[PDB]
Amino acid sequence: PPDTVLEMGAFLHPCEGDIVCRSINTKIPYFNAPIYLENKTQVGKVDEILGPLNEVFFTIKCGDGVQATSFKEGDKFYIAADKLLPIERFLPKP
Amino acid sequence: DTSEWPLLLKNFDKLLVRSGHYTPIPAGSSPLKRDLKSYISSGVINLDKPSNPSSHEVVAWIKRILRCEKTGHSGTLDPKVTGCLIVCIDRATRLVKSQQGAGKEYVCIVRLHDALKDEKDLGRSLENLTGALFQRPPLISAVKRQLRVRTIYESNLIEFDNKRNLGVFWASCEAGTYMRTLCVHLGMLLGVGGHMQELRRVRSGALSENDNMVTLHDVMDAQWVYDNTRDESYLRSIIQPLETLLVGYKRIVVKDSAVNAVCYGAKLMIPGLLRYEEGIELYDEIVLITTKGEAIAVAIAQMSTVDLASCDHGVVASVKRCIMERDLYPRRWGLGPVAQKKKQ
Amino acid sequence: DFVIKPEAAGASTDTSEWPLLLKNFDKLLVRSGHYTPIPAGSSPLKRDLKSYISSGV
Amino acid sequence: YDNTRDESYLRSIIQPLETLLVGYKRIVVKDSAVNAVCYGAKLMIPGLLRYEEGIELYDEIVLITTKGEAIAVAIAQMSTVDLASCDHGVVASVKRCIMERDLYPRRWGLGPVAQKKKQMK
Amino acid sequence: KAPNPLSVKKKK
Amino acid sequence: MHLMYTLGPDGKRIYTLKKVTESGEITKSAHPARFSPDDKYSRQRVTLKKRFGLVPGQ
Amino acid sequence: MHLMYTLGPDGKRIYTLKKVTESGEITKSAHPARFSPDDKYSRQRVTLKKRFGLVPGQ
Amino acid sequence: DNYEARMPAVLPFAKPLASKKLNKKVLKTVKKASKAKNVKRGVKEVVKALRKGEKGLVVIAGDISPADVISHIPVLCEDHSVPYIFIPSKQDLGAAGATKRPTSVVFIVPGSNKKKDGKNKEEEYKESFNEVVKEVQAL
RNA sequence: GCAUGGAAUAAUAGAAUAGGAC
RNA sequence: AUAGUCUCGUCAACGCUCGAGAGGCAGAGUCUCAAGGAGCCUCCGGGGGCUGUUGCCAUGAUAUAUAUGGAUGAGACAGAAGUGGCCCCGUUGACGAGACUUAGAUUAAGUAGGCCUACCGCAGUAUAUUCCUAAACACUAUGAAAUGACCCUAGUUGGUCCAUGAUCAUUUGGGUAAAACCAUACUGCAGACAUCU
Repeated sequence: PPDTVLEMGAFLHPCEGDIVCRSINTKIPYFNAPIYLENKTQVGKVDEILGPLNEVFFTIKCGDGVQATSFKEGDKFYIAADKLLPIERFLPKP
Repeated sequence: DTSEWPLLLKNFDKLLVRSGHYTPIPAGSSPLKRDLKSYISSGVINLDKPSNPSSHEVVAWIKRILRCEKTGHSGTLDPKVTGCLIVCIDRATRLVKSQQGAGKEYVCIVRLHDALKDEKDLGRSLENLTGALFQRPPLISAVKRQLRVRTIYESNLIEFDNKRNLGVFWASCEAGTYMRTLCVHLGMLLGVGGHMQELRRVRSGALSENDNMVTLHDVMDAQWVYDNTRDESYLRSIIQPLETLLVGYKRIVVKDSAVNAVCYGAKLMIPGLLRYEEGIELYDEIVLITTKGEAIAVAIAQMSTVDLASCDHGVVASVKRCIMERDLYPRRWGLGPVAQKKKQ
Repeated sequence: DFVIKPEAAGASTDTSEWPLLLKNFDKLLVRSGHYTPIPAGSSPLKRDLKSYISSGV
Repeated sequence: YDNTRDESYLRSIIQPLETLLVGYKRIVVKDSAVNAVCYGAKLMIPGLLRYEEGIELYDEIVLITTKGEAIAVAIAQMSTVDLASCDHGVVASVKRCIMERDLYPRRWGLGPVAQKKKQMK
Repeated sequence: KAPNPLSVKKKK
Repeated sequence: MHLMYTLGPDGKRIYTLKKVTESGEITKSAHPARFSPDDKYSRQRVTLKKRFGLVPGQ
Repeated sequence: MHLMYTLGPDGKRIYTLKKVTESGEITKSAHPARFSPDDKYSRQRVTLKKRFGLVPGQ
Repeated sequence: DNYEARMPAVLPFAKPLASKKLNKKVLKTVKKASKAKNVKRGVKEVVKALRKGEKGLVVIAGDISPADVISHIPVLCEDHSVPYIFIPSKQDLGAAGATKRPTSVVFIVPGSNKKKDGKNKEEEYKESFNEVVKEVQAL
């Protein structure tokens, strides 16, 4: 279990059994990083990172026993703080 | 009438004149008036690549057809992609990545798994993903899958059909962008799911589909014509010079006595300079050409406009890549006036 | 053929269209033309964005 | 620029500082002397390339390079005819230095008279 | 996970 | 296949899904025919295009 | 407001009180819009100006 | 009808073009031969039959994009002394060929069916086929 | 992430047996 | 030593819009103000005009309040709260503090060593080789097509592919898996300020 969690994403679309989330946090998660709820309960792993720089979205691949239709709008998804990367890392070097 | 002059001699009167007088050396030829062996060995084919082969397979087929030394291409092509493909032949293979900064342009058909609630959602998402983007290459691509930032400069939704569930859009993008991940990301943001149905590249680098694009059938037919009838016109029609890949570069015209010296690796000096473009910047990638129009080399400028106009001596440019064959022009160095004064 | 001929028609230099602080450069009297340029610095309009903003108005 | 990474709009809205220096009289400095002038040295005859006509005694001038960028705002120490006439002298004194110090390499002390003085020292 | 013998060689 | 095209007044391509444009133009396929290296019909195509002058060399 | 202007033939401003000039051109407002540093609407303005090519440097 | 629609899409090398009575004769000819199962459909089948050496009439669709799909066929027909005619419609040629999909090229050879019913159908077919190929060679 | 595994040849990080030259 | 440049904190003098508040800007909450009402006339229940240079709200700002403005806004709570959200005049001279230099601006083909060597510039070669086999993609050969083939809790006409070759087999054989650049090792070419009238 993670020691601390941070507000990663907000529920947007349940499409194709995966959770689409607006990235509330300002840093980019690891690929296949575990996504938790605030009681530190693992809901799934990060599957895809997409969207422009101003509005980053990410798609969580749900774990087994979790269904995408069960969530509602405004839900929050949490990640351990070790699984983050700065946005300037992916930007081209000067 | 200089706007009708071909290849890198187009609009040559706009170049600032450093020294208007020289004596011609009867060596070399115009790129369109070369001998056929040197024409094929410096050729570039803008090709309509079909769907089912691979890019490497198509390049290998062209290599087999022309019986040339080597062929090469440059692009992160997905499989089953028709359209613009630049195949460089022999010497021109050193210029496969010369126009990487020009970007590319695709026309893509995206297939949506479910019908949208409203038609303008696809257009809103298409203008949403225009700009910098986070992309990971697909598993089909040979490169490693890492998250990169790639820029889609422009996009336009040409057509969209809900009943057919098919959307045609034109996208202008930076080199290294994948339309497959673009269609996937569109399918996630519409929330219905989607993927890439068809892909065609309508512009690659400097050349587009309008710039003398030929098929593989034309290449085989022209090779057969030259083999059986010894007629070069069709082979010269399908095959473009490498100077087509060097357009958009700032040009410096070199005296004929300095062409071989540059081919031997020397720096270009002020006495070798004849004409130059306006606004040449320091550390800028330029092309050294000659008066006949054939490109000597791709160089890096060591002077700006004021020093190109006013200075009497010094390094004008340094050769980054050499294109011209060595000893094509006769070596004429060591005969200069101040050089003879220094030798004496 | 299309060959740049000796003494052909070409554009001479015109410093009136040159950018800021280089305009009318021929009007300056010439002390010496014999010098060795150093490949350093940049044009004011061709700076990198950090140096362009840091030198901007 | 923050989100799209395009720089053309920032380059459109922002002008170079040399737009403020158009009305000044220009003196062109050799690239070897640029760093010395940035370090506070008085510009002399060997560093001079070009001088604008109409320069008077104790006049506001701008020292510029061949790339058109502004080194400093200076006070002229000889007129135009004195610039043409003499072979040794001081031509300017830096009032305000605009250029960064080590933008150009340090090429002072490399010359016939300079190395002769160094050797005799 | 190692360089090829023809990739790196001792100087003559 | 699905992608079709028509020639514009300028000469550049216009890409569409419909087989027939609303203006009455008949759209053509935007994908080239498949190619096989082991093909023995260069002479026929060269001759037939030569009788009509469609050969790019002529 | 009262200070109005029209763009001249050479590209310079001409000031007047009149809402419509003699030729019939509708005058513009010489005063710029209010600004706040907490303006959170840069994205919408950039998007709408990019739809029509009104961004400087485009 | 279908001619007025398909005429602007014809390729430049599509010679000779049949007129209306010849159009209807060729289409009824293809329909009768496909009922007699003497028809080969598609580019590959016609090319393979021409290399095999059977003799008959060739009917080529006139609106083929890209043209290369039918570019090699008329000269190959001339190499085997085999007459050919162009119809500017491919949908009509496919529909006459007893298939729903369009068919670019149709090759009709007598006596390609081992069935006796097909032989009787070809015997009834032969007069119209001879008249059509005579009108083709008249052009 | 770029065609997998085996056999032979070559090189290598080398270690050893039998020997010279110094 | 002397002198100059950059980044600063204090004093004195001189001018100006005369300079830290019960101040202003930006932002959040609540409330008020927009002829949205009323009465007359009309033209075809609706529409237009008038009373209406009116009414409502704010402002005495060097100020016509019979005035000037009103959402591309104003006022009260608020003389509050907050500022750890921002702003509150310039020039000259002197002093003090941390620094960087003390600069005469070189080079018409290089650098370092013992005539030679190595590095430097450019163009090449190799970055394991041969055989068998596994896998992917596509072609080709053979037999199968319009009552064509495939998919979906499945249809008043569903969707996709399809003679421009779909979907199954059968083995028929060959093809593709590059190119560019960096690094390493080796080979070769020259020491080039460009006459040519």
